[PDB]
Amino acid sequence: AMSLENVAFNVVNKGHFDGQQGEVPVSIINNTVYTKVDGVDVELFENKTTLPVNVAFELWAKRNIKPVPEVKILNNLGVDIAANTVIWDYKRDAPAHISTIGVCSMTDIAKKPTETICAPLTVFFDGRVDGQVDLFRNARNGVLITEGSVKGLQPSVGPKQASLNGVTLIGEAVKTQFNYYKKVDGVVQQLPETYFTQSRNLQEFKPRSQMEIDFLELAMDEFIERYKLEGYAFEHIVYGDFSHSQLGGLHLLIGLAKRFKESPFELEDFIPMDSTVKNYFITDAQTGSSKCVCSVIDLLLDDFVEIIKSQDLSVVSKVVKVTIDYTEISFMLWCKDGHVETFYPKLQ
Amino acid sequence: AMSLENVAFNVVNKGHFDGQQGEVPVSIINNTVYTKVDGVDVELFENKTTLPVNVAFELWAKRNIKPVPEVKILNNLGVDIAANTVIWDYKRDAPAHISTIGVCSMTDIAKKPTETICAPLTVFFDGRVDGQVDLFRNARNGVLITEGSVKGLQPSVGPKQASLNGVTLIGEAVKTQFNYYKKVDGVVQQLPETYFTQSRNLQEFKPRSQMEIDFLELAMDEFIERYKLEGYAFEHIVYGDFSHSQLGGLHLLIGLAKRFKESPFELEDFIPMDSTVKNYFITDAQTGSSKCVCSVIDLLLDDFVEIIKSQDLSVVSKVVKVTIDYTEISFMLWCKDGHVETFYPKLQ
Amino acid sequence: AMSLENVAFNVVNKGHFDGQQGEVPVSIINNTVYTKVDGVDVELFENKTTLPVNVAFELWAKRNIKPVPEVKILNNLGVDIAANTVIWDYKRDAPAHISTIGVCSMTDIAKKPTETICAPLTVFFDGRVDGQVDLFRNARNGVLITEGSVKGLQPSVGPKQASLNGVTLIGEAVKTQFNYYKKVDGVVQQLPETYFTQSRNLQEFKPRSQMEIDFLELAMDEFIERYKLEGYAFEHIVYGDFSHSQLGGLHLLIGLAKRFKESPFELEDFIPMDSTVKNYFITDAQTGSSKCVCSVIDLLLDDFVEIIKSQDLSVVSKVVKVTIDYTEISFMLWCKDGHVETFYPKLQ
Amino acid sequence: AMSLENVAFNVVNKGHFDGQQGEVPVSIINNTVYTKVDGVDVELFENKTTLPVNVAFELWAKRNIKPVPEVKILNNLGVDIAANTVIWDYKRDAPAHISTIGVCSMTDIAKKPTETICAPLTVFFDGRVDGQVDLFRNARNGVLITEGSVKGLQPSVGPKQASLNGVTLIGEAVKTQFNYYKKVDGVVQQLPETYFTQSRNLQEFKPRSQMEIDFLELAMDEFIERYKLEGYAFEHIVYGDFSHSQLGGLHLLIGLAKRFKESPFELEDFIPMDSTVKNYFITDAQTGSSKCVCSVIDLLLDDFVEIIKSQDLSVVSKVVKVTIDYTEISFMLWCKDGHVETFYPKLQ
Amino acid sequence: AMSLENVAFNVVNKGHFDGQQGEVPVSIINNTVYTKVDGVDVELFENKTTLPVNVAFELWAKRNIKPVPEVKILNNLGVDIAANTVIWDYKRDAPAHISTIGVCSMTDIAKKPTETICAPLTVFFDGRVDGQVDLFRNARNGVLITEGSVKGLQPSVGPKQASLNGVTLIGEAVKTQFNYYKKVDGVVQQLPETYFTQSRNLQEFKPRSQMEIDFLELAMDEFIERYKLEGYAFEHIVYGDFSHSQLGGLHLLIGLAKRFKESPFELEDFIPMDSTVKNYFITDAQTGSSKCVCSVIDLLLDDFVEIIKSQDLSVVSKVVKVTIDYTEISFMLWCKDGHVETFYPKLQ
Ligand SMILES: NC(=O)NCc1ccco1
Ligand SMILES: NC(=O)NCc1ccco1
Ligand SMILES: NC(=O)NCc1ccco1
Ligand SMILES: NC(=O)NCc1ccco1
Ligand SMILES: NC(=O)NCc1ccco1
Repeated sequence: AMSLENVAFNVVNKGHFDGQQGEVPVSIINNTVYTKVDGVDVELFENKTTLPVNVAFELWAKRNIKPVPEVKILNNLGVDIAANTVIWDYKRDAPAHISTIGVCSMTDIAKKPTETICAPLTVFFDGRVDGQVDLFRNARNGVLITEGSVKGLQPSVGPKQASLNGVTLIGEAVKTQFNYYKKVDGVVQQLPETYFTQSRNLQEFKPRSQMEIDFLELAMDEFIERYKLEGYAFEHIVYGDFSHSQLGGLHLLIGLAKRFKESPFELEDFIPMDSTVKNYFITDAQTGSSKCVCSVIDLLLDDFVEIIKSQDLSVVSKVVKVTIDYTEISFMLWCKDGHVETFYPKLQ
Repeated sequence: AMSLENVAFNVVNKGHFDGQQGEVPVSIINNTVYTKVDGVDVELFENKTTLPVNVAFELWAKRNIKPVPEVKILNNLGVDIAANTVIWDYKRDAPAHISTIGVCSMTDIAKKPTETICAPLTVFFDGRVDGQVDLFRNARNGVLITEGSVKGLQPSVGPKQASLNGVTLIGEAVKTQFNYYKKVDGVVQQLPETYFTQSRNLQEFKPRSQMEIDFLELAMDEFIERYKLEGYAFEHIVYGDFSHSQLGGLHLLIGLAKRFKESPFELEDFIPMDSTVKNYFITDAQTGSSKCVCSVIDLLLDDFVEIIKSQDLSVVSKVVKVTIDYTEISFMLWCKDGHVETFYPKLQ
Repeated sequence: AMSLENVAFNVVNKGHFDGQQGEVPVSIINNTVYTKVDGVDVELFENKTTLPVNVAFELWAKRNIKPVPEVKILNNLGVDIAANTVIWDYKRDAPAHISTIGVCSMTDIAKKPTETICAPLTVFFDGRVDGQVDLFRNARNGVLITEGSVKGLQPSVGPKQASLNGVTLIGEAVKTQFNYYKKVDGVVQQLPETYFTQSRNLQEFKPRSQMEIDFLELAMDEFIERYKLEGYAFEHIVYGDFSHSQLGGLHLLIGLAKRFKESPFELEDFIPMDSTVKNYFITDAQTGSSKCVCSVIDLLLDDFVEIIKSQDLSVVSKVVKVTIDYTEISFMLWCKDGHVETFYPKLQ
Repeated sequence: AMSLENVAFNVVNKGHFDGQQGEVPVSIINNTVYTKVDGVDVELFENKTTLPVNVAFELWAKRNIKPVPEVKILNNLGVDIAANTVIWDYKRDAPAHISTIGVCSMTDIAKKPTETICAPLTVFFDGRVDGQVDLFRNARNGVLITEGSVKGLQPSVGPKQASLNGVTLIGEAVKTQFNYYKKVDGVVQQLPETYFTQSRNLQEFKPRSQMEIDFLELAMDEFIERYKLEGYAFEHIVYGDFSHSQLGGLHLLIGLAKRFKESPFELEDFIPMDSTVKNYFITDAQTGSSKCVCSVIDLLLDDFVEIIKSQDLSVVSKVVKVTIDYTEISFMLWCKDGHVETFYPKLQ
Repeated sequence: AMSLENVAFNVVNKGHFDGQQGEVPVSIINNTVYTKVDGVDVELFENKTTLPVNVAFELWAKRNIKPVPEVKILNNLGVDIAANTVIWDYKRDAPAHISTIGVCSMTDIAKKPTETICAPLTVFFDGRVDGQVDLFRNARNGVLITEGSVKGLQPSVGPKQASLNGVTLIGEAVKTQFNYYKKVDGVVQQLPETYFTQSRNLQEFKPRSQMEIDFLELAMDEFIERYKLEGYAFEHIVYGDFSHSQLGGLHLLIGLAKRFKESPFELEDFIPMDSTVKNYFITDAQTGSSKCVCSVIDLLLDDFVEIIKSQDLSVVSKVVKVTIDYTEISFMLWCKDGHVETFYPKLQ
């Protein structure tokens, strides 16, 4: 007995949609949902989506409140739709997927993922929900996450972190590391060997290794000395060059975090969404050095160091494909006289 | 079990809210309510009110579909709120009253009119609904309509016409003439002697008397000759003078209807609402004669002749108070040498 | 003492802005202005402009309520702004000009047209307002309209019709024929010889000559016989050809009006504005003959016969420039063997 | 002479409405008020209310800029409307009350609180404004605040803090502690003996006692040791349990503030308004422990300690009613073997 | 080949408009521009302007990404429009100017600044763009900025800081100090001798002199002692008096920054725009001292000290005009017995 008033009742009483019965009076004004709390209207939801306000309200209330894969992972895996849940994209304030399966009558393409409409779409299955491993086995296309072993299915250990209600974290009270499985045209596809982005912030960047502790504490020339990084252009790539009008390098989040403690800078996120590689229009406030498209990736410094050190430095310029977050990230390697000039996530 | 989806279900299946169970999928976009009909959205309601779109949708769906008093009558009687119904104002595309009683949880001030909040307000009671005559008897303030006699209560025979779903008509299959009763502070009132406006349209004006048939068929000087209207300025007041830049007179709907058959004109209804007297910015398309505020009243021509004939034509200018539709309508009488110069609903 | 509440007071009490003092309570919701009339909101204005709702409300309330030149005439004369008035464009539900002079503080570029900002702009002056003939004499650029003679200034007799509150009419109670004067860079211009469009409607088309009476009453081959129009393609140009999938000709409003009495058709006005030549996507409902861009001009049939009769019918195709409404209208003349094939307002 | 342009003039020149004369040109676009400052529009107000944009602009400009009671206090006291002022709810970006008394013609139910419409409503009176103590004496329903003694009226000393322009503070340059008085149906009602919430923030939480200094500085088991809090479940209730998927306890703001220094967490305020007890959907970022409805109250730790220590621990579960902010806050006490299991503001 | 889809392509691929060819599918919803990134909409721009959403999107994408003069400087110089660029006002989230020159067809008054429409307007020229010095020489009105010498043109050294993408900074990798030139009616106007505001923030205020280091570190009476500021009311003017209900003085940003470290306060920026002198409704959170209009100027403390020390203290009250940011800032000097009582940017 689905209704706007019942969704609002659940938001008010349960903090989210929890299948409870009841209704609260709602008023909809423009793109905002309100509820009368003792005579005055209290805002429950502000629609930031391209969907109708009441439709987005229900989808947001029916969002998965369990730790789920980050949208970038789901996207790199080709996920089109989720099975009997809504993955909320907190970075875009919108549902990660256009349609639903057994969630909301306005966005539903099917009630069960076994319906023919779902066969050509890569449905996301959560092995933590009863019957979803079997639904994945019978689904023509899908992505499955589990907490343990699935008999006969070869696992792909995913990232340590998951998104819980918009918070990217490595779980201690909850499991955030999942086993990943994919199916393309009824066939279980072998997921590639891959690195994972660390999903850290600039404001609260914490080192996750001794090399990262040394990078943040030590001076530039003495960190490079310790880790044998001479001839690998870390001064340009990771530390960044703020001497000319165009900002040089600065493509690893760890290098932005180090700069951040000394002096502030503006990162204009002109395509605000979750992605393995992010693009920013960066303006350094101390020097005035700036760059319209500064591609930034949050790799564990040891992982980036391993990627660059295992590259041949004999060619002037080549494309270096690295599998990060299950996707092939093309990088652009530029060399001269046996030393790296620059190495950056390739702008397409 | 009130819900947006259930109201929409009733609109879709029953043409209005009919207490039926069921839900249809709704999407709200801006000020418009839509329903999915086999994949595509179909518009159900366009909010023209100052209330939230979903709230106005429910009030409109819960409108009285029986012949009810015209909003102008209810307004002249001081009606603030209706009992367990919504009087839809089709001229304003909005509810006639701000609040409701046992209709919609967002607009309800009470569920039953017997609650203390309703005592100071003039509640509208419909004797055609079971128990409303008694509720009126125990209500401090109220206006009652009945089809027949109420024991002990002296009636006021209201207008012949009522509004059925926005159509003002004199019923043949339905009763449209009601008995009116009013109570102020527990005291049953003696409703004054009143004339009634005929609520006719310009496009479909029909004469309701022999004098009105003669006015529409006969020429100006020969109608006035027949009805001894010499010296009462009907040439100015009713027929209208289109010879000067400012349109002279034309204050009776019958005179606008007669002009309408010969040549067209524009009536700009700058305050669109139901009222005993209406104001228009009239532009005559044939001559170009115009007037910013031309007050127009639809009185039965015999009634308007009785009012003008029962006046003292000896003062230059005076205010002539006439009870029309239960309200006191001030008119402005202008005379010279014992003859009327002009007589029009007072602009104030 | 300009205010939203005062403008609304004038709209409510005077039918338009009339410099009266007073205020009424206003509420603005989306693009609509409302006023409280005894507890409920009554719509006063719906903004159809690209200006802010309160700004457009004031400009509309301050519109010229006297018969004024049609927007197409003002436009063909290069009028940029009006002096101390607002010419309301009733076809676009918007002000005819972007800025004002001494009208509204939000749109005003100057209070008086004598200010330097107005010198490069063609200010519209109305000789019917005290002091505007003199203001025109001292204005560098301007267009003047008068009812009678201006000493020393040679006049151009404008069209018979003017727009009074959105109604295009030939005045009987008011003067609608003006004398036109134009000045470019201080030099009084000699306005060219021009024809005028008749500004008629399809629903209420009235013949303004004996040739037009004969065209509407007589049959095709017998009207052409009477007026010696053999070889001038009137069967195609004026009457229209509805035998093929593409509608042939039908470029003169008189021919659309004649078709209209027999069978209906849809005219999609895809660029809704006032112009000498209008373009419509016409679909004939009887035959299904249609045309995406059917240019239509309302010329007096005698004027259109004079234009076609005074052409050289010896070249296959040429551009025929005709001055209509003071503007140069290009027509496309197509001939074969000394007879007209087609003649239509040039699509460019 | 109230107007949109005059309100805007006062906002621009006086920082708020100050009864000054003058007008500034305003443009209204969507839900935003703008003023032309040297040719370009500058935003003055963004409507976050369910009221029309110009109406909310005036109410916000006419907000009380003196230290006033917090909305939660006014709400717990049953305040419906304020007398000749607007209490701005800075937490909801909206007026605390639906209607006004002698403030704005669009929201006014009366000009003076002595009018009959105000008798059934609890009007808020400010003894700091001349004549408001007397108005309270003659008001059937009301809440009064004073800075000192009112002859014959028994006072209720309120909270130390008040809201000054959105800032909750304990005044030093201004008085923030008021005397409270209430009237229900013409009878002065004895306000209850009550505790008060401390109205602190998480970001800037400061201890207001030695017990609170000890709680924030000392370790868990050594604070409990010092204050004899063994067997009272402070480890669960105040400190919080982040070991399981559902976050245990954490119902006192002081415990959230202590957690905040060590590790961050997200508090989703799904009903954003001022209330004695607040509900949050909390997600701990370090552990991933979370709770959909975590009720949180900011009591002085000594006050909470006194509340819990004065409870009988013989029953498995009972409702414990505590008067906080003049309202009866129901708590749920759970015990086992003579020790407290949990104690939390009861979810209704 | 300008288009919405091409602007969006440039925003997506180049971080801003860069003249590149290509199109990305766009959807416009309300006041927001979106792009489909793998099936879901990603927000590219939120219109905060009074211009149409697609128009403001193009202007923002076409904003000057080089260090440009701060809007307050341009405004004090009388700049109306920029030549072949858009100066984005990041404080108002809108273009600094109403119209453009060769930027966007919807806002363009001309394609080149040499067109007659531009002659009466003060066009902004950037000597760093080829041909703009010459365009300034031929422009009737204009403001020019250069990086070096212009033959024959007497320079005015401007402020050290410029705005680069919204960031006010003193350039190290880029030049931010420009030479300024002005022309009024074809005549090069001598720019006045002036002080400059330091354009600092409260959150990140850094001293730019030894006097400013001493002010922030030293106590009140010992700073005044060192700098001989006795009898100059710095205790009131710069430090601020928080003892009475109305906040005393506090008109220099350095004094707000010093207060900020000790205790927080709210600055309501009721006219949010760039100006030499800013007005705030300040509420001190510790004391509750407040002021509706507290004018604040960010002058280098040495510059303010020099301004006040060079004033005659013989008159009770006088207007002190100081040229700051090329504009005459009127200050109000109040004296008694040879000592300063108060000195503040004069409220007009
Ligand atoms: N990342 C990873 O461990 N891939 C191995 C795999 C096995 C089956 C699917 O992927
Ligand atoms: N309020 C008032 O004056 N009412 C008049 C009345 C009371 C009873 C009958 O009429
Ligand atoms: N700008 C221009 O070329 N104007 C033509 C003109 C000037 C005077 C009379 O005509
Ligand atoms: N909180 C408190 O002090 N109550 C006592 C009281 C006296 C009159 C009304 O309340
Ligand atoms: N500020 C300044 O240096 N003014 C001198 C000047 C010379 C020409 C124009 O201004």
